[PDB]
Amino acid sequence: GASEENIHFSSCKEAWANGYSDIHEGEPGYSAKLDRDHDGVACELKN
Ligand SMILES: [Ca+2]
Repeated sequence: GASEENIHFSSCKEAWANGYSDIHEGEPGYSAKLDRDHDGVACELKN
């Protein structure tokens, strides 16, 4: 179970290198701490 555990990425560039894209609520990086525009998605890859 991939629960959130105080995860902190320096940038979405490092998140994408681990396959972390289209992050939803309750996943690591959904917060304003990752998504500069805080639009309720993180490291989005929807074309
Ligand atoms: Ca965004």
